[PDB]
Amino acid sequence: MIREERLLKVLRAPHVSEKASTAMEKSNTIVLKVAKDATKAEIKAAVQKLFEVEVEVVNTLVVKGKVKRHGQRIGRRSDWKKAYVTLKEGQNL
Amino acid sequence: SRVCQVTGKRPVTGNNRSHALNATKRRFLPNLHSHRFWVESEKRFVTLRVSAKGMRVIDKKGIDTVLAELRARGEKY
Amino acid sequence: MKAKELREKSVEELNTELLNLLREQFNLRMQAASGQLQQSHLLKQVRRDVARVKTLLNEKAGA
Amino acid sequence: AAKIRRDDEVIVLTGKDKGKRGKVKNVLSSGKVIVEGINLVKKHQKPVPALNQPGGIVEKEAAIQVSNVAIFNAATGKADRVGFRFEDGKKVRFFKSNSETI
Amino acid sequence: MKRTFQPSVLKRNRSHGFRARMATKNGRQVLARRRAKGRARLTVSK
RNA sequence: UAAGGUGAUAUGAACCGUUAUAACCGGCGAUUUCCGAAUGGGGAAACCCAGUGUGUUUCGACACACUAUCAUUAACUGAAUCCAUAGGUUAAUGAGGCGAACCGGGGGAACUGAAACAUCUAAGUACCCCGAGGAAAAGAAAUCAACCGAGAUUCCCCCAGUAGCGGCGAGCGAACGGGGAGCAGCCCAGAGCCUGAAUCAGUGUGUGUGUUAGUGGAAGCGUCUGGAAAGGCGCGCGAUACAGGGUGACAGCCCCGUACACAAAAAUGCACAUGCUGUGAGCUCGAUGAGUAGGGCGGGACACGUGGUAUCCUGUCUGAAUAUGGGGGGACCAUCCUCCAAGGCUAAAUACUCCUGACUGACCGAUAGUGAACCAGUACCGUGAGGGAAAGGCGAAAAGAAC
RNA sequence: AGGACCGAACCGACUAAUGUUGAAAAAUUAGCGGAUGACUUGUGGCUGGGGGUGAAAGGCCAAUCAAACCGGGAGAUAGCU
RNA sequence: CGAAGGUGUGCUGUGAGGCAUGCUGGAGGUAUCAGAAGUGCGAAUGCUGACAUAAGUAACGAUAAAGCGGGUGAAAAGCCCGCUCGCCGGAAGACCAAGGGUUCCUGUCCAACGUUAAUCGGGGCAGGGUGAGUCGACCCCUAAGGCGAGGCCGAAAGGCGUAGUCGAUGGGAAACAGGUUAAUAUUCCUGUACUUGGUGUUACUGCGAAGGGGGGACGGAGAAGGCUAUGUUGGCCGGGCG
RNA sequence: UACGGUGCUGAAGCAACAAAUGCCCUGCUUCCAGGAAAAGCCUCUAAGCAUCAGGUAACAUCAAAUCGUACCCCAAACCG
Repeated sequence: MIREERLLKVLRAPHVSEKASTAMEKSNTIVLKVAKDATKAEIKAAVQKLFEVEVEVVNTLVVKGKVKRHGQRIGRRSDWKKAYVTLKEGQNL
Repeated sequence: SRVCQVTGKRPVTGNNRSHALNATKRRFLPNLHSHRFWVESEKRFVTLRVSAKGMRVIDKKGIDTVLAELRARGEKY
Repeated sequence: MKAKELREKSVEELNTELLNLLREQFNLRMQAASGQLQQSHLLKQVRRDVARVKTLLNEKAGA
Repeated sequence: AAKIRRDDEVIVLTGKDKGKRGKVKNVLSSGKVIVEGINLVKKHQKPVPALNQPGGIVEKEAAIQVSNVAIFNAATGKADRVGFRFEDGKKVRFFKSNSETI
Repeated sequence: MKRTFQPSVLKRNRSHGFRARMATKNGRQVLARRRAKGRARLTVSK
């Protein structure tokens, strides 16, 4: 099993957008920003054990950071990971 | 490399001088030969890359003393 | 809270360890990033408090 | 330690307020102090479309230097320099010139 | 017209990359001069 | 140490703290992802893939640790072959890589000069490579000197641009001897007597001092100009403190400091003292470094270019005497003097500055000084090695311009 | 069948004109040669500086070639300007 | 009660120069007599910055080509919508690899960038967006070639190379149709599938290799035959009768 | 019908002919210039293990991780 100390550090934020919103209200999937080194077994286990719901399957993409600039000083943001967590028929959150 | 295993003779450097004294670099090489030495105390042939005066010093000092020197300074035979 | 954590057993710092991570830390990351959580200093003090529990836990366990 | 500090009453030695007494509001790690009613600047700031919009010319206090003030003795009624003595293991400030602990 | 720089990442790295500078004496001296000059990117890796 | 803080651009929000578990400074700890010698295998650096063992009250998956090569040592195994060696496996210890200069060694140019050029020069320089230390190297006479003597090595000033070497051209260029810096001698080749006897090395402890935070630290007011006073004028005070910096113009007395006097729970450097371990004093007698010295041939180093050329080093061929002996004393011989090679260790004077602190400059002040006063080895250029900028200053205070 | 014939893609580059401070540090337009072969092309690899490679021109080796580029000796030397 | 500096005027010395003073400036300057020099620039096809000149001149980058109405706007030849016109159509369409790296999509701004204007943009700012057992990589295997324990060799650095280990551009398991987003889709959703391993049960049972064999396993050209993609025509179905 | 579209419903859905440079075809014929390797795959056993382990078949169940995925790609996004 995955230890609970690992399993708390994985989920990072709920992702709020309109693709996320239509995924919730149309296909049971909650979209959430996860740890960059988090595997699909860790995300599945962490939503099973931290929101106490039943997860059908996880799909993970990794989002690349945008090169912004302040003034005349550039900088890339930071890569993050986004997990499309497809729940079962019985869920709320 | 061309090093005598007994006396430790490297190749050294020098000059070809000519009759007009034109200096050119050269190497003096040792007279290295690979000879197979019978040791009676071990009843074996230990083959070494000796000079042709490493064989003089083996003829004088004996092969056992020489092998004790090579084993002493970590030269593997 | 530095002597207070210093005077428990290893099992009890594992309990308040898992409760610093569980109850405090995760619920404040989720609460912070969902528009709630006016009080942002809690994130800092929880994080440093987990540092204390892991410090005393390393000092208590063995060397 | 620091001679002029937070809740303390000072008089001003140089410039625009020379001889004006007042209480130290706060003390900034630039080596400056904000003393109430003293170094009044007439800022005028824009009514930002966020939280409340004052507009107008707001008259603030500015930071004067620490060396431009000295704490008011009130037993002599003049400016006075500060020293540090030890009393019962406490490093206390004391007025020079009458040697009184503050 | 076909210019000289026809890029390929795999040849960029196999040729001038870090594991290929470190692979020999003289490339390690290259990295030593780039570190000593003090250089933001040593090799061309990414 | 502390009444204020949560590093900067950079304000905010949310808070922490005010007599002590805010913050800041120091000692010792803890954590210390991944790459990189990178070391479990691989690789296009910061990634991919494992094996082995221990443990995991959902042990259908996790967590931790170990696993590189080489050298040395030991154990267990182990061929052709009988014994045995090679080899194999495991364990213990060490190494590996980076770094600016200084140092020793292995290799080693050419442009240039000679008004051409080849000997020569440049120059054993540049560069490449190996190795080591806080210094290295050298070093305790087979050394000079000269019939008197000196007494290891290293560095400095003379000697002396001298004697000499030199297509006797261009150039190269000593020693003896003198004055100083510093000064230190020892051990093995070997037995007996005798033992821990000085000696250092490794550690404990105690003392002294220094480093890493700090503490206290004198003495001024009035008036005029002025936006502002430290300035002018008038009268006072400090000084083992008038080094310096800031403060609204130029301050000994406003602030930080300076002189001066103190301070360490802890970790440390140095110096004494002392405990233990290792180590060996001292006496008598003996020995006193062989393919070596020397030689022939080739080359190199010596200021010395083979010359009449001593001396040292050795690639090659040889080859003694061994204290009634041998080396040197500038071809060489004799006489005389001096020294003991073929084993090794050794402080100081000496060379250097990646780096830290304090101080100083008839050094620079933004086209100067570092390439770089400013988020500069950056932007940018180049496949790459590499090349490589420009760009400081509102105000005393943002009071940086409400309407 | 064919280093066969005609001819697109594909490889090339014979002529002319334009362009020549270009649209382009070698091209465009109109014609032109090869087009199953000693062809052409993609991806990777190997050869290196008195060296490579060369159906040979002193050609090519990163718009550089009778000896590449970078750094150093190095402020070479310059009886010349 | 106003320094240096800057800019005028007046006086003065044989000259380089000096002195006084108005205005700007806003904080430093320095006699005399000595001392030291990065001590004086018009030239070096000098170096750096600035600014002229030609000159409001050539040009504005394929001779595929535009015209009108309406909208937005401060402003429309260029943006958006519509109707016409022209151009490509073995490409000037569509999908990728390499390479790039957010240029994608939406809202918003017009300073600079766009050889003009710009409300527009691959520009500025903010937000969003890349979903895999089956596609590709990783992975298993190897070619050329690299590296290479030991090893042979070499003044040192290092050369070569055995075992091995890497190295695709090659060999190796498996998913298709339809729908959907402003922006992803063989990845999401709907339907229908397939592949390879682990574990467990049951029935039968000889399994077992860095070893043997097969297979993988592979040339140029040519020739037909059988098909399909695809297309054309008829039938059918819906619509039209201009 | 925020006129952008959004839902609902939805007929026929066949045949003949032509036909590839794609597929059978890694075939067939022929020609000299004589045309990769290794693994997966199938088999054979050796040492060993032999009423165990393993193999085969059926069924059930679990797993299939990680990284790429936008967009241009004969081009205003790559090299110039």
